[PDB]
Amino acid sequence: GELSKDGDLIVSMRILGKKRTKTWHKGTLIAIQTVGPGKKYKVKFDNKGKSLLSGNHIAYDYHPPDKLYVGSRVVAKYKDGNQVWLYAGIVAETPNVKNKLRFLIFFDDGYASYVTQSELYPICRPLKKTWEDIEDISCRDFIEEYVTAYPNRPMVLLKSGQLIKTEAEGTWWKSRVEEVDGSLVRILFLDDKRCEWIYRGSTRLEPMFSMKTSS
Amino acid sequence: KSTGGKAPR
Repeated sequence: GELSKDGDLIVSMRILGKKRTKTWHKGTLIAIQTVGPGKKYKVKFDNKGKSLLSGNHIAYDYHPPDKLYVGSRVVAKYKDGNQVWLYAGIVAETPNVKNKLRFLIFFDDGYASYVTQSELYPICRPLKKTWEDIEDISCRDFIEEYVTAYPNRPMVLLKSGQLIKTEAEGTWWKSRVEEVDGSLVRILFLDDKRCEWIYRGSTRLEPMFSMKTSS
Repeated sequence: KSTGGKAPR
Protein backbone atom coordinates (compact mmCIF):
# COMPACT_ATOMS: atom_id res chain seq x y z
CA GLY A 1 0.00 0.00 0.00
CA GLU A 2 2.94 2.42 -0.57
CA LEU A 3 2.34 6.07 -1.68
CA SER A 4 4.69 8.92 -2.65
CA LYS A 5 2.01 11.44 -1.88
CA ASP A 6 -1.37 11.95 -0.26
CA GLY A 7 -2.76 15.30 -1.41
CA ASP A 8 -0.33 17.88 0.05
CA LEU A 9 1.62 15.23 2.04
CA ILE A 10 4.63 14.32 -0.15
CA VAL A 11 7.44 11.91 0.70
CA SER A 12 10.53 14.09 1.38
CA MET A 13 8.66 17.05 2.96
CA ARG A 14 9.65 18.60 6.21
CA ILE A 15 7.22 17.73 9.03
CA LEU A 16 6.66 17.66 12.78
CA GLY A 17 5.90 14.32 14.43
CA LYS A 18 4.55 13.29 17.79
CA LYS A 19 6.95 11.16 19.83
CA ARG A 20 5.86 8.58 22.44
CA THR A 21 6.74 11.30 25.05
CA LYS A 22 3.81 13.29 23.53
CA THR A 23 6.16 16.14 22.59
CA TRP A 24 6.62 16.98 18.94
CA HIS A 25 9.85 17.09 16.93
CA LYS A 26 11.12 18.16 13.54
CA GLY A 27 11.78 15.58 10.85
CA THR A 28 11.22 14.39 7.34
CA LEU A 29 8.38 12.34 5.88
CA ILE A 30 10.11 9.26 4.44
CA ALA A 31 7.19 6.95 3.54
CA ILE A 32 3.40 6.75 3.31
CA GLN A 33 1.70 3.32 3.71
CA THR A 34 -1.92 2.20 3.74
CA VAL A 35 -2.30 -0.13 6.76
CA GLY A 36 -5.78 -1.51 7.42
CA PRO A 37 -8.30 1.35 7.83
CA GLY A 38 -6.01 4.26 7.00
CA LYS A 39 -2.70 5.72 6.07
CA LYS A 40 0.43 5.73 8.22
CA TYR A 41 3.26 8.26 7.82
CA LYS A 42 6.83 7.28 8.48
CA VAL A 43 8.88 10.14 9.94
CA LYS A 44 12.66 10.29 10.35
CA PHE A 45 13.38 12.77 13.11
CA ASP A 46 16.23 15.26 12.72
CA ASN A 47 17.83 14.62 16.09
CA LYS A 48 17.00 10.94 16.81
CA GLY A 49 14.61 8.13 15.89
CA LYS A 50 11.89 7.11 13.46
CA SER A 51 8.17 6.68 14.00
CA LEU A 52 5.21 5.40 12.07
CA LEU A 53 2.39 7.83 12.73
CA SER A 54 -1.25 8.41 12.02
CA GLY A 55 -2.17 11.62 10.16
CA ASN A 56 -3.35 13.34 13.33
CA HIS A 57 0.10 12.77 14.83
CA ILE A 58 2.00 14.77 12.20
CA ALA A 59 1.97 18.53 11.67
CA TYR A 60 3.15 20.85 8.90
CA ASP A 61 6.45 22.72 9.48
CA TYR A 62 4.94 26.01 8.59
CA HIS A 63 2.82 28.51 10.41
CA PRO A 64 -0.80 28.90 9.50
CA PRO A 65 -1.73 31.76 7.11
CA ASP A 66 -7.43 33.33 9.09
CA LYS A 67 -6.91 29.64 8.06
CA LEU A 68 -7.33 28.48 11.64
CA TYR A 69 -10.61 28.63 13.59
CA VAL A 70 -11.93 27.83 17.03
CA GLY A 71 -11.62 24.07 17.30
CA SER A 72 -8.59 23.79 15.03
CA ARG A 73 -6.20 21.02 15.96
CA VAL A 74 -2.66 22.42 16.28
CA VAL A 75 0.81 21.93 17.71
CA ALA A 76 2.03 24.98 19.62
CA LYS A 77 4.87 26.31 21.66
CA TYR A 78 4.04 25.36 25.28
CA LYS A 79 5.93 27.86 27.40
CA ASP A 80 5.69 27.53 31.14
CA GLY A 81 8.38 29.64 32.79
CA ASN A 82 11.79 28.98 31.13
CA GLN A 83 10.78 25.51 29.78
CA VAL A 84 9.50 25.19 26.22
CA TRP A 85 8.06 22.18 24.28
CA LEU A 86 6.03 21.66 21.15
CA TYR A 87 2.76 20.14 22.32
CA ALA A 88 -0.72 19.48 20.85
CA GLY A 89 -3.84 21.49 21.53
CA ILE A 90 -6.95 23.21 20.27
CA VAL A 91 -7.40 26.77 19.07
CA ALA A 92 -9.83 28.34 21.61
CA GLU A 93 -9.71 31.94 20.32
CA THR A 94 -8.37 33.56 17.16
CA PRO A 95 -6.55 36.90 16.90
CA ASN A 96 -8.58 39.95 17.84
CA VAL A 97 -8.49 43.38 19.54
CA LYS A 98 -9.23 42.12 23.07
CA ASN A 99 -6.30 39.52 22.78
CA LYS A 100 -3.74 41.66 21.04
CA LEU A 101 -3.81 39.47 17.92
CA ARG A 102 -2.83 36.17 19.55
CA PHE A 103 -4.21 32.62 19.49
CA LEU A 104 -5.56 31.13 22.76
CA ILE A 105 -4.50 27.47 22.94
CA PHE A 106 -6.06 24.84 25.19
CA PHE A 107 -3.38 22.13 25.28
CA ASP A 108 -4.08 18.42 25.57
CA ASP A 109 -3.02 18.30 29.24
CA GLY A 110 -5.28 21.17 30.28
CA TYR A 111 -2.77 24.04 30.04
CA ALA A 112 -3.80 27.35 28.55
CA SER A 113 -1.79 30.15 26.98
CA TYR A 114 -1.77 32.76 24.30
CA VAL A 115 0.72 32.19 21.45
CA THR A 116 1.70 34.13 18.35
CA GLN A 117 1.13 33.20 14.68
CA SER A 118 4.74 32.02 14.46
CA GLU A 119 4.32 29.61 17.44
CA LEU A 120 1.69 27.23 16.09
CA TYR A 121 1.55 24.61 13.37
CA PRO A 122 -1.52 22.92 11.83
CA ILE A 123 -1.93 19.18 12.34
CA CYS A 124 -1.97 17.49 8.95
CA ARG A 125 -5.05 15.27 9.20
CA PRO A 126 -7.11 16.15 12.27
CA LEU A 127 -10.12 14.09 13.20
CA LYS A 128 -13.48 15.51 12.00
CA LYS A 129 -14.47 16.02 15.64
CA THR A 130 -11.05 17.44 16.59
CA TRP A 131 -11.22 16.56 20.29
CA GLU A 132 -11.66 12.78 19.72
CA ASP A 133 -7.90 12.14 19.90
CA ILE A 134 -7.42 13.92 23.25
CA GLU A 135 -6.33 11.10 25.61
CA ASP A 136 -7.26 12.72 28.90
CA ILE A 137 -11.04 12.22 29.22
CA SER A 138 -11.58 15.39 31.38
CA CYS A 139 -9.77 17.47 28.73
CA ARG A 140 -11.55 15.77 25.88
CA ASP A 141 -14.93 16.40 27.48
CA PHE A 142 -14.14 20.01 28.22
CA ILE A 143 -13.02 20.75 24.65
CA GLU A 144 -16.08 19.08 23.11
CA GLU A 145 -18.35 21.26 25.32
CA TYR A 146 -16.37 24.41 24.64
CA VAL A 147 -16.14 24.03 20.87
CA THR A 148 -19.78 23.02 20.57
CA ALA A 149 -20.98 25.98 22.65
CA TYR A 150 -18.78 28.54 20.92
CA PRO A 151 -19.31 31.48 20.60
CA ASN A 152 -21.44 31.43 23.85
CA ARG A 153 -18.68 31.83 26.45
CA PRO A 154 -19.83 32.80 29.92
CA MET A 155 -16.92 34.44 31.77
CA VAL A 156 -16.31 36.22 35.07
CA LEU A 157 -15.18 39.82 35.16
CA LEU A 158 -12.22 39.95 37.54
CA LYS A 159 -9.98 42.83 38.57
CA SER A 160 -6.33 42.92 39.74
CA GLY A 161 -6.26 42.64 43.53
CA GLN A 162 -9.58 40.79 43.79
CA LEU A 163 -9.67 37.84 46.21
CA ILE A 164 -11.43 34.65 45.20
CA LYS A 165 -11.26 30.90 45.80
CA THR A 166 -9.63 28.92 42.98
CA GLU A 167 -9.77 25.15 42.71
CA ALA A 168 -6.70 22.94 42.30
CA GLU A 169 -6.29 19.23 42.81
CA GLY A 170 -9.69 18.83 44.56
CA THR A 171 -9.23 21.66 47.06
CA TRP A 172 -10.60 25.26 46.92
CA TRP A 173 -7.73 27.65 47.71
CA LYS A 174 -7.57 31.30 48.84
CA SER A 175 -6.19 33.19 45.86
CA ARG A 176 -5.69 36.64 44.34
CA VAL A 177 -6.14 37.99 40.85
CA GLU A 178 -2.71 39.35 39.78
CA GLU A 179 -3.33 40.26 36.13
CA VAL A 180 -5.98 40.03 33.43
CA ASP A 181 -4.96 39.23 29.82
CA GLY A 182 -7.83 38.80 27.42
CA SER A 183 -9.72 35.62 28.33
CA LEU A 184 -7.05 34.57 30.88
CA VAL A 185 -6.45 35.60 34.49
CA ARG A 186 -3.17 35.15 36.42
CA ILE A 187 -4.14 33.69 39.80
CA LEU A 188 -1.76 33.76 42.77
CA PHE A 189 -2.45 30.85 45.18
CA LEU A 190 -1.93 32.54 48.54
CA ASP A 191 -0.87 29.51 50.73
CA ASP A 192 1.80 28.25 48.00
CA LYS A 193 2.66 31.64 46.36
CA ARG A 194 2.59 30.04 42.84
CA CYS A 195 0.77 31.56 39.91
CA GLU A 196 -1.37 29.97 37.20
CA TRP A 197 -3.04 31.45 34.11
CA ILE A 198 -6.65 30.30 34.06
CA TYR A 199 -9.44 30.75 31.50
CA ARG A 200 -12.03 33.29 32.79
CA GLY A 201 -14.80 30.85 31.83
CA SER A 202 -13.31 28.00 33.89
CA THR A 203 -15.42 26.70 36.80
CA ARG A 204 -12.10 26.42 38.74
CA LEU A 205 -12.71 30.09 39.48
CA GLU A 206 -15.26 30.36 42.36
CA PRO A 207 -17.49 33.02 40.79
CA MET A 208 -17.76 30.93 37.63
CA PHE A 209 -18.40 27.66 39.60
CA SER A 210 -21.08 29.24 41.75
CA MET A 211 -22.93 30.70 38.80
CA LYS A 212 -23.11 27.19 37.14
CA THR A 213 -24.04 25.26 40.32
CA SER A 214 -27.15 27.55 40.72
CA SER A 215 -27.99 27.84 37.00
CA LYS B 1 4.21 20.51 34.89
CA SER B 2 1.95 22.61 37.06
CA THR B 3 -1.45 22.81 35.30
CA GLY B 4 -4.80 22.32 37.02
CA GLY B 5 -6.65 22.01 33.77
CA LYS B 6 -9.95 23.51 32.73
CA ALA B 7 -12.43 22.14 35.23
CA PRO B 8 -12.27 20.99 38.85
CA ARG B 9 -10.85 17.61 39.54
